[PDB]
Amino acid sequence: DPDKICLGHHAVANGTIVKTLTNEQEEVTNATETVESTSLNRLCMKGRNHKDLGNCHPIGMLIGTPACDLHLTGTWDTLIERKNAIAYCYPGATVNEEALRQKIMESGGISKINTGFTYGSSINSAGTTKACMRNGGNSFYAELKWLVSKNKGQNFPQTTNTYRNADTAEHLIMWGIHHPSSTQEKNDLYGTQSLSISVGSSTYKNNFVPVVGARPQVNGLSGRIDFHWTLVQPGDKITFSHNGGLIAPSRVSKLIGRGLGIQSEAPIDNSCESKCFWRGGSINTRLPFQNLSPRTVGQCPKYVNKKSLMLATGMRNVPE
Amino acid sequence: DPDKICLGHHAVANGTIVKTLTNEQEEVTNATETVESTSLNRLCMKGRNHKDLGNCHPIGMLIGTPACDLHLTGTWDTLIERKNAIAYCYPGATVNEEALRQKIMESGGISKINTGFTYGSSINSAGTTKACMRNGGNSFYAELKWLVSKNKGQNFPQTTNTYRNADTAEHLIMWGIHHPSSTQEKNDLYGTQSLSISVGSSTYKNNFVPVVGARPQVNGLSGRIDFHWTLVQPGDKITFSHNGGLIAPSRVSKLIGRGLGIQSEAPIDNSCESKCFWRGGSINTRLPFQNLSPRTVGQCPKYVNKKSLMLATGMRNVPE
Amino acid sequence: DPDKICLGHHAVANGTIVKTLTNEQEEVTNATETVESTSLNRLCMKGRNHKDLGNCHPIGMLIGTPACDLHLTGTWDTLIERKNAIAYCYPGATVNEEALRQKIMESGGISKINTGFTYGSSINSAGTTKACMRNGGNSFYAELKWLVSKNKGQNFPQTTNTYRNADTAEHLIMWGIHHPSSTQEKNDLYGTQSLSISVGSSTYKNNFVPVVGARPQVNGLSGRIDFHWTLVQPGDKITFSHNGGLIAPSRVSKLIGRGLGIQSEAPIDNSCESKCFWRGGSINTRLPFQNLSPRTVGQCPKYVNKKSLMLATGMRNVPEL
Amino acid sequence: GLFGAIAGFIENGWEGMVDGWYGFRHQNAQGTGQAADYKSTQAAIDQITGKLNRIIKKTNTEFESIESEFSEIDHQIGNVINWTKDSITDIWTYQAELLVAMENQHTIDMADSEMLNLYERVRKQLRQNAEEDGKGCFEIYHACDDSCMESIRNNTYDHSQYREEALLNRLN
Amino acid sequence: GLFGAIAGFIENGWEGMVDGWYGFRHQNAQGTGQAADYKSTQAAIDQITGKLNRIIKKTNTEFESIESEFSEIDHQIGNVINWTKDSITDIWTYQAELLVAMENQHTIDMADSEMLNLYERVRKQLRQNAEEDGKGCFEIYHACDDSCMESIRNNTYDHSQYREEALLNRLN
Amino acid sequence: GLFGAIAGFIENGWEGMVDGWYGFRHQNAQGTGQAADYKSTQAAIDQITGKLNRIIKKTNTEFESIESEFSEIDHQIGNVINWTKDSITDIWTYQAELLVAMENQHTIDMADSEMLNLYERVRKQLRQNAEEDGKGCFEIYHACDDSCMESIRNNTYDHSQYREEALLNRLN
Ligand SMILES: CC(=O)N[C@@H]1[C@@H](O)[C@H](O[C@@H]2O[C@H](CO)[C@H](O)[C@H](O[C@]3(C(=O)O)C[C@H](O)[C@@H](NC(C)=O)[C@H]([C@H](O)[C@H](O)CO)O3)[C@H]2O)[C@@H](CO)O[C@H]1O
Ligand SMILES: CC(=O)N[C@H]1[C@H]([C@H](O)[C@H](O)CO)O[C@@](O[C@@H]2[C@@H](O)[C@H](O)O[C@H](CO)[C@@H]2O)(C(=O)O)C[C@@H]1O
Ligand SMILES: CC(=O)N[C@H]1[C@H]([C@H](O)[C@H](O)CO)O[C@@](O[C@@H]2[C@@H](O)[C@H](O)O[C@H](CO)[C@@H]2O)(C(=O)O)C[C@@H]1O
Ligand SMILES: *[C@@H]1O[C@H](CO)[C@@H](O)[C@H](O)[C@H]1NC(C)=O
Ligand SMILES: *[C@@H]1O[C@H](CO)[C@@H](O)[C@H](O)[C@H]1NC(C)=O
Ligand SMILES: *[C@@H]1O[C@H](CO)[C@@H](O)[C@H](O)[C@H]1NC(C)=O
Ligand SMILES: *[C@@H]1O[C@H](CO)[C@@H](O)[C@H](O)[C@H]1NC(C)=O
Ligand SMILES: [Ca+2]
Repeated sequence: DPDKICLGHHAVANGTIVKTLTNEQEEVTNATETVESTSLNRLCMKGRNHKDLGNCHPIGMLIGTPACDLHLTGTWDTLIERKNAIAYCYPGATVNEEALRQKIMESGGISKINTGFTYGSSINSAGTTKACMRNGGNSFYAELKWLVSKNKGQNFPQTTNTYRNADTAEHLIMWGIHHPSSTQEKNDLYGTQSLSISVGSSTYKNNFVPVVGARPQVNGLSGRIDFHWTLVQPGDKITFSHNGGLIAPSRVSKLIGRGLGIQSEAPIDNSCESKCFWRGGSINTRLPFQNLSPRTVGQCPKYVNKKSLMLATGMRNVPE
Repeated sequence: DPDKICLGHHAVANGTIVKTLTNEQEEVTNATETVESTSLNRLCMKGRNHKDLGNCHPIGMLIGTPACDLHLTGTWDTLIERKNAIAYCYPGATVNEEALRQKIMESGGISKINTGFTYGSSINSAGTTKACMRNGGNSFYAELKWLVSKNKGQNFPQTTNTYRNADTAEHLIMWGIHHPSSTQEKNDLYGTQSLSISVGSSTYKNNFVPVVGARPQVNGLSGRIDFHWTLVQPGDKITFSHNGGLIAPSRVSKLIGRGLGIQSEAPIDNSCESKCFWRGGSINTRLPFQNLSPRTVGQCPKYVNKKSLMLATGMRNVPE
Repeated sequence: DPDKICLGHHAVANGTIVKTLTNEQEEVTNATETVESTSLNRLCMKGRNHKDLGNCHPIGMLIGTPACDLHLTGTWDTLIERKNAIAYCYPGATVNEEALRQKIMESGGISKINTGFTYGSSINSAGTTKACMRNGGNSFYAELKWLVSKNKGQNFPQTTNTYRNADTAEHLIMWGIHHPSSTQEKNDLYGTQSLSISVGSSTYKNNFVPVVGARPQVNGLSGRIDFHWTLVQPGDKITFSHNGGLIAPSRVSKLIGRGLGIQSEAPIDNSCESKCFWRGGSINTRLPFQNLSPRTVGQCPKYVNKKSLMLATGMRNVPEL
Repeated sequence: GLFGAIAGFIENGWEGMVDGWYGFRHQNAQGTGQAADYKSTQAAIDQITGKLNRIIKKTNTEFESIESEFSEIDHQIGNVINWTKDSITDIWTYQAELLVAMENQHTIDMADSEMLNLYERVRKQLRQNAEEDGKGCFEIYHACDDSCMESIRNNTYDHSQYREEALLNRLN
Repeated sequence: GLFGAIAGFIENGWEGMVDGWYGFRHQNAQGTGQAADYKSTQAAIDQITGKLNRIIKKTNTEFESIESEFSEIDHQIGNVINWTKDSITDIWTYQAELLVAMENQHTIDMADSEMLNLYERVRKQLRQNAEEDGKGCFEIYHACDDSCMESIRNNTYDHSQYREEALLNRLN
Repeated sequence: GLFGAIAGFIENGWEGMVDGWYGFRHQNAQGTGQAADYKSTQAAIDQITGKLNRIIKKTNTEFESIESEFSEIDHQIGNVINWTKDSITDIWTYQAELLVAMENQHTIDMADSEMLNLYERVRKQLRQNAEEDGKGCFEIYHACDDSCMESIRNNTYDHSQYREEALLNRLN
């Protein structure tokens, strides 16, 4: 007999499952994903003055390995490092290597300044090696000089070289120490005297003695040249005191501004833009979380140990 | 005279206090603890192929200190280190000691491989000391050999020994350098010549020179034997070039797989299982949080600065 | 007509905007700030036995640089380091310098203990320099002695000095190596003999050789005195064997307990109190968060990347038309 | 649920209501009708849009690499980084889980409250002219044509117009 | 509290009700009785069980040592580790305290709502045959024997059976 | 809002009610009057004071320097510290934002519930002697002088005293 008005709410045939504080299997009308599972298999470089180093390793830019001849100076906001890139043509390594690599990979450019180092007539400063080929001929790291006695067997003279930082910004200076494979080789290059290299400034102090001894050939060579580095502040002097074994800098480096360092094998794409990168490529999602990798760079969604996390965008679904 | 039906809720005599967003002293019918504050003063090792090192320090396993004679090789998924464990019998220390200890404590076993190093007839390779007692008397580190001149005062011969890794996994090589108590002692053992020990692989190089400056006696001995170590990759060689002062390896080590390192003072219990350990024992709780210690290893509840946090499991308690 | 009773709630003319889970622009009757934006540009030291080092660098306290003469010993709960503080009067530097500074800035005091080192007739232990002025005269690091030959030219004798730690706590011992400016200078102070300094304890050993040669003048001086340090354990001894070049300790140091190290240029204020400090001063707030600096020490509000976060302390404001 | 309407005294949702989240169905002498309620529907949608605007977001903090992809880093430092990164990941995984669980509970209960508030608004409009059946409907004790039904939906229904007729029918 | 029933218009709980969380007491000619309501009780317990399943959990992340119990590590990295671990502990301590405070607020208010939802169900069942007491009771304006009281509890009370006479008793 | 009263069926607040958060306005033959409700006001204030006591605090963990202000740090270790500190700050910023958004939501809805609970209390007291107008008022169907109005505000109004005359006026 009475007329009737009924209050109700919508429903859908295919609801979605979400988790609440009290229920792991709560069916709602709609929901949306908060964890990103996909990435673009490319480095999205639109809006970035980027440098793809190819097979040049960042440290190779400072010392001047032949692979890095086109990357000795420049400017950039993004620096891309690739797998198996070359830093050391001659067998060896850098002391405090990762600190240096990260420093270069957050710069926005490199400039080179001459040390102005000259050497006496009893020093051959043009030592080369078959490990570092340039134009089909034996060469050496472009920013350094392999110093040896000009006459074979003769005592390398006590030498002093001082670089003044005349610039208003700090300069990064590198040098190497040669480690002969035998007593004969050491005597031929530097003489029979005890070898000592000291490097000193107001902000740095260290001593190096060439290691002489038999060891396995690396690319047919038992010798080693290990690299060392430090910063020279504006107005400060850094002095090298050496009598054999020093691989001396002919230029120093100036790191300019800021940039984002990316390590990835993914190909470049100038069409797309991104702010988040990882080994496998670019993450352009708007979502707050991601499950692709705990190792990302830039402005990124936070990594989580979750396949999916659904946020309800509707009421409980209560079908007919 | 109306009949009636009354709606109501339960209550309890012994209510319990919880904290809410708005009330510190909220009485509810029931609650349960979320922070574990009790521990088992025992290392729960059921289901674990474990090794309790006792008074043997992990580094002593590699060099073969008498305290570690029962732990020269082994397999395990869990390695237990004890307080005041012995690494060295003769006075001295390992360079880069903590990294070595941690690396051993990350392993699932140790195997030993003969170097096969041989020496000329003018070398005594069976040097021993009162500091390292084994069985009847004066002995040495089991995995090393103290090389001295057979004839007292004679120059130790220039010797070369090379170990190739013939395995498919990396080997950990250790050696020592003896630093004599005086010039006279140095001359007696190795002769009057300048001593030089050079070590070299594809990835490692170093020079060592025995030091003879006056220093105090440790258990009656002013001499020191310091240890050095490196990893040799599959197929690579490590060459020792020396003329007195080298404590040479008789065997090298292979760290097998991975395992959980525990540093604890608690005794073993093979009746109980656990995945979370600390200095004082094991944490077997189901609870999310824990107030025992910020230093734990394994799969653990999170440390919090709180004795108790009660989670309500019932309504407000409202008695008559 | 029925009589009426109406239920209502208050409102205000000037509501405040807050953010909720669902609304960025929610007007409420009242709110309060949770993020502190203001700092006192002053180091609030009320209720603290504090030491302001001023122009004295922490390492200068141990070697006894003239600027540190009033900071050679003492006790403190808070130690304040200033910018451009002086550690070294003579040219040179300490090996493992930052670790030493950190260790001192973690301490709650310093005591000094005599080494008891003595020297024969041929050693002049009172070497001084114009680089280290004190009372208008040439002086030296208060806790060290510059040993030279008494007769200029003569060989500095082979010498042994051993310090035993007779205390129940570890002692920090420092020494210097003089690196002469020329071969001529080396010969005048220590003689023509080749120089070598050995240092040996139960837990430490090292060898040092005076490197001789010309180098840039720091305040008209090419010579250097570089410093080294180690810890001597309770009951252990440390032996110096030397024949020229050693700058020997006359006292060793004992770091007492723990204290809060602060690095700041802000002036001291004993009127205000605080438990949180940073380069620019003190944060006295009761609030849970702050946006002044991510670089703070003490018991502090947590740094957040937010200018303001308003917590509602009232209902929705629904004003009248 | 918290407010007792959705998955509560309202038995189920309407699949055939495709132009709104909440609404009305009626029956009177002339026939039947259906209409969505715009205000309550929009109130629910706007609150959910607010959550999405807050949640679908990343920080603008620029992070650099501290782990080399193509070279070995120091073992002690690597262990510290691994401990720290895994700790940070446990925190974010936990925060993510809690955020979405908490928000999902609130979204569901908020939607329930909007249903109840519409129901309550209608109850108070009808006053003594109707009675609740317990299923989310009101039995109206007077002739209520399509115009009358529209006035209930659009909040312009004047109870005093029908009160005399309605009270007589209710008491019977 | 939020829903006004528990510690609200219901003055206190019943310690004698040991077979449920919510329920009924009644009065009629035949005497008095008590009975728990299973459905409301189980709704509250199931929701609390859901929280426990969520919360009483640890992560499955494997952590290894970055601090030596029995020896000294490098002082610089040790200070970084101490800063990091203490920062992590402050976060988890804060998260733990907020989690439990928020969950306890919700548990209490959820339980309050389940009481009100039962109360509201009974109100709508009784329709015009009863009036609210103000303290959680309904005064029923007709004779309601044990089978009638049971019909209210098990949700099968038909108001139309008693309506005619109930209305007359109310108007008097 | 969640409970439908504040910014709901109560059209707006009263700027002139300066001595309470919730209260009453009446109209009878003697005129009008206003009065705050102490108990509901204090219930809301106490809950907000509760939140302030929990939120307005810092941890007592003493942190020391791991970054030198006046000297350089190793670039690798400096980068680890920077990553860690920035990761910690992102967590605390997120946590702060979530805390205050969640608390603000609850504070507003709590205040709404206290308004509704006062309304519901008055509704049940008045019983069959008054009717709701839908705007937060009760039309009382008997002469209710200042002392009668006071008894409603003070929770001592006896519905049975006025029932006979009230029902006659409601039925007309
Ligand atoms: C010289 C003097 O009057 N007094 C002490 C002298 O006691 C001490 O010499 C050491 O004394 C201890 C006493 O237990 C041992 O006898 C040392 O001998 C051994 C050893 O057991 O360690 C003998 C062993 O055969 C030697 N092994 C080899 C391979 O050569 C070793 C070895 O030479 C040394 O350990 C190398 O440092 O020594 C004996 O040397 C010294 C302590 O420095 O101090 C004198 O002043
Ligand atoms: C500056 C100099 O002496 N350069 C030499 C170089 C070095 O003497 C040597 O690398 C130091 O360790 O040696 C070069 O010659 C090599 C031989 O030493 C080696 O035995 O065989 C190599 C061929 O596989 C090679 O000929 C070199 O590295 O190229 C010659 C160079 O001028
Ligand atoms: C202990 C001692 O010999 N002190 C000398 C000191 C040292 O010989 C010198 O610093 C070691 O490098 O030298 C003092 O005199 C200086 C001259 O050596 C220097 O050539 O010129 C300086 C002026 O710029 C200065 O005169 C010194 O440093 O004061 C004299 C001191 O007794
Ligand atoms: C109290 O709560 C605990 C934890 O959920 C539960 O095991 C126990 O049965 C509860 N007690 C009662 C009487 O319900
Ligand atoms: C850190 O974790 C990575 C990935 O899980 C692993 O490969 C690496 O060995 C770990 N680093 C150290 C030093 O154990
Ligand atoms: C780290 O904390 C522990 C415990 O408070 C303390 O003993 C230790 O000194 C700290 N580590 C360093 C390097 O200061
Ligand atoms: C760490 O961050 C600070 C502040 O932004 C910056 O000055 C410093 O250069 C950073 N350190 C490194 C090693 O990049
Ligand atoms: Ca950086």
